Amino acid sequence: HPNAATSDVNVTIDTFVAKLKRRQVQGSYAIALETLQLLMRFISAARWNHVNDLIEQIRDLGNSLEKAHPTAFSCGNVIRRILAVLRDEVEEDTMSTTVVAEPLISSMFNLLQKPKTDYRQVAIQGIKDLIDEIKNIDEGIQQIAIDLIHDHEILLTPTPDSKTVLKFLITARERSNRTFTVLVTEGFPNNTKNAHEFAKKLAQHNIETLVVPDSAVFALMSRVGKVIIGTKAVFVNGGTISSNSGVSSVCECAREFRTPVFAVAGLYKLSPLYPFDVEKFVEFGGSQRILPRMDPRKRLDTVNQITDYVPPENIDIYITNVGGFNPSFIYRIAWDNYKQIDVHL
Amino acid sequence: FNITETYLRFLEEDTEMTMPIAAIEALVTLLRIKTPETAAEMINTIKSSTEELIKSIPNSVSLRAGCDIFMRFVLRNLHLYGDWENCKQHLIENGQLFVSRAKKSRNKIAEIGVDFIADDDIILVHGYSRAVFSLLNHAANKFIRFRCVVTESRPSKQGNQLYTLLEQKGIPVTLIVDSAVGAVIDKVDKVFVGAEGVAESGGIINLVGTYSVGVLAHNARKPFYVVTESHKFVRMFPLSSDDLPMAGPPLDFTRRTDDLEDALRGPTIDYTAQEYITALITDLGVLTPSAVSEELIKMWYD
Amino acid sequence: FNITETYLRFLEEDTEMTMPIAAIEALVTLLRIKTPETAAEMINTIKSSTEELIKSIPNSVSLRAGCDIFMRFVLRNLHLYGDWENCKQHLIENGQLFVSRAKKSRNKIAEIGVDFIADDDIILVHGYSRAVFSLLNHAANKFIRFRCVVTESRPSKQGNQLYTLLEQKGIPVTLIVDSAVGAVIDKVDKVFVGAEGVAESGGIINLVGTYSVGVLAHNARKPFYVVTESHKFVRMFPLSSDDLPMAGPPLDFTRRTDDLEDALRGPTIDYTAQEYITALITDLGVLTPSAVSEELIKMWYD
Repeated sequence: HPNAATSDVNVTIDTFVAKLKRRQVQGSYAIALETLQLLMRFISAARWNHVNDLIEQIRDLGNSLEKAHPTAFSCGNVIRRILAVLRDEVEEDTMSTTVVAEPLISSMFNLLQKPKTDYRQVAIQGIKDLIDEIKNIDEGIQQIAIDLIHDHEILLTPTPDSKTVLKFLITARERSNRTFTVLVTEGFPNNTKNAHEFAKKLAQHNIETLVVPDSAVFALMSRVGKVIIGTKAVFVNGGTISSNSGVSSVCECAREFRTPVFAVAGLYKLSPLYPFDVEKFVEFGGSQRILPRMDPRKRLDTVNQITDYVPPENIDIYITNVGGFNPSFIYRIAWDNYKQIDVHL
Repeated sequence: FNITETYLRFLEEDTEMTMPIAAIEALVTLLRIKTPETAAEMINTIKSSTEELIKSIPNSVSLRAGCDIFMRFVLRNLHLYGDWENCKQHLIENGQLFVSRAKKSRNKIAEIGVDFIADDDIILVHGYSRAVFSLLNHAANKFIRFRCVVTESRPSKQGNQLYTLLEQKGIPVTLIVDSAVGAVIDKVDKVFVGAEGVAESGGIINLVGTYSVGVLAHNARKPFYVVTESHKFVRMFPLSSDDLPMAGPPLDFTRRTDDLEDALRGPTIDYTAQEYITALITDLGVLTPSAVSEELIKMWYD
Repeated sequence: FNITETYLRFLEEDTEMTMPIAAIEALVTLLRIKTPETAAEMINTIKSSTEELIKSIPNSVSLRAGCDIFMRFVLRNLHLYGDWENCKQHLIENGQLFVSRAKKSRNKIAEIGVDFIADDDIILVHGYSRAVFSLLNHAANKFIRFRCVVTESRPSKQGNQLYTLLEQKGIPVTLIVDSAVGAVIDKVDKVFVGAEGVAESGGIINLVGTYSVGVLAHNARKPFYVVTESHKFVRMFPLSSDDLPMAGPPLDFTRRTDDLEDALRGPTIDYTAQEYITALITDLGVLTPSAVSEELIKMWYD
């Protein structure tokens, strides 16, 4: 389905498409907020009267949105989240229009046994609840996370880019009973500016700040207590796509030294998609920022990548607003929020 | 009426009628003759026929697993306390519909599990399952670039059988021995496996050298794959590395011989732990670690 | 006079008088005819005959190592500036004395290396060498208890050959396949391996699946042995896991075939790193890691 029907009524579709492609929109948290407001505008303005035609139209809109931008997983997840909230209330509504429906638990196994209202209002409130969930994640993290780190323990941190992780670290430093040393890898080609702002905000709160070059990670791993990841997107198998540069090697460095790896994330950040290949999912950077002069750049074919991937073999905990989970369990948290059909849009 | 004889009739057939799906279809035919109206007369005689089937089994595991799912579906039928007749008609019909579901699942997986094989990747394939080879064939149908390495598995000589079936497709191959399989993990992108069963724990029930493959790959950090159709789940928990249901030898040491007759005896089926599997693929979505157990908990309701 | 023809004459012979020691004896016979006094006329023709021997080699390493030691001894003869006749007579005599030293070394090792096999220990043996089997036989002569597990090595079906040679002694055995070799490392006390060559680094030059054994044993924490006669040392340093001197294939991938002819091709000789060896046994005392390199530095004086 094209945007020929939604042009005069809905204009904000194409402005978000423009914000993605030229990267005017920044950070998964912000991308999610925009798509929420998009779906807010879609229900408030449209006229449908039919339900199944409506849902499949939303599916096509989400399909086009993910094809417009592949790194906008937070875009894809938010739509999928509302899709499932819709689908449950429709299945509840169809049981009343026809007239055990309660075997034991809330399972799966869709391959075994076979099969006017205020539905739109529920769809409205469903968006509102998603916003409030994205608004408050930190409160749900701090009650699980600030229980695992000890005094006189040294924390090494790749990806200082995450707003989520920094605020988790500041709530722990607020506790006068807890003392920790912070090592921060620079992440040269991208994270540099963000890493420097990270080091500034730690000094602002008076926490023992240590800026580390990306070479020196090994030269410290014997002294490191714990490793923390500022992830962008979490997956089915457990693994993460993080906010750029110098993570994968650090995680490899940690596993060899058997140093524990922590991850701070949200359920909206969590994705029901599977990373079959890193080759497709990871976005590559601009080599302009590395080396000047274009006549040597004929012979200097430089390689730089933004997003970095970590395999599930390294990290152990994904502390969310709900709680702490192991990578060998995170799939269930995902299926508790997104349906099996709501994957291939 | 016999059930073991009906399974024995599939000799030159196979391939389409998968080994468990043919045993499940044989279970439905035995059910539909002597009236499924009675639950005392029928279920007890179904249980006796499965027990007779297990007693006739030499080295198969999946037939026991397939029986369980059938049983489960039968019990779930009249869980709504519905008419003792429309529930019965739906039960008899779900025999041909069960075999038809093996085709639909294969249609699903062969489009899902081609994504894992990326642009120009050398694969070392071990074992033979109808799901893994269907991925390999329908990727060649998708016009994707991949190299193949054949493992010399020794049950009824499976490596040679695999090699010939790869020749019929049009994909370049060479024979690699399971002894030298360690010396290959550097020019191999990914290691794939087809399982005889998947454990309650999350481990694997497989052939004459699969654990050995799993460990070496864990050393080389190169990925290890399991691809199957979603019916090979038993409530089995092999506690140790060398403990499995057997009708033959669990490692026998023979006396001094001159004519040379008693020799071969070694563990033909071997287990590997949960940690060694990087990825698992079935029609029930894309899932690996704790997923298998959750499936079994959902089925057994215990 | 030929040297390759003299080596070809040993067909029904072999054993005790080893393959390298027969090549060294062939080197001495070629030397003693055409006057060993001249160092210009002879040494160049000795070098050409070794070069012709290397060109005729299909899959052997130890012949190149044995030539080196001979050369070294020849050069060391007239290191004392002695009579150009008494030093020559001592050089010719050290040919039959070299082969006689293979007897004395085997007499030493089979009394030293029986100590490693303790009271009632199950052994898994791979890669047949004359030194390791001589330990196995002279421990049975010592009346000690030991169980044996046969590995199905695939160069020219060596496992079956090993199994038959164990039957002629009176020690209980059973066939274990190299695929399933991972499933055995729990009931096996110790793993013994006989080498085709020992590296400058401290690694091993061996057969169609030995690295795979080395790694699995490192995972299972069960000891890994190397037992040989002290002549299999080359100034060789395989930098990587898959780099070796070959006359045949370094992993070939063949085109689409229907008649089935081009298949087998896999790495017949494989390297394992220094870390995987727990212990090494030769006649030059009881020593394992850097010991090999010290020996090589001591010989080459470089």
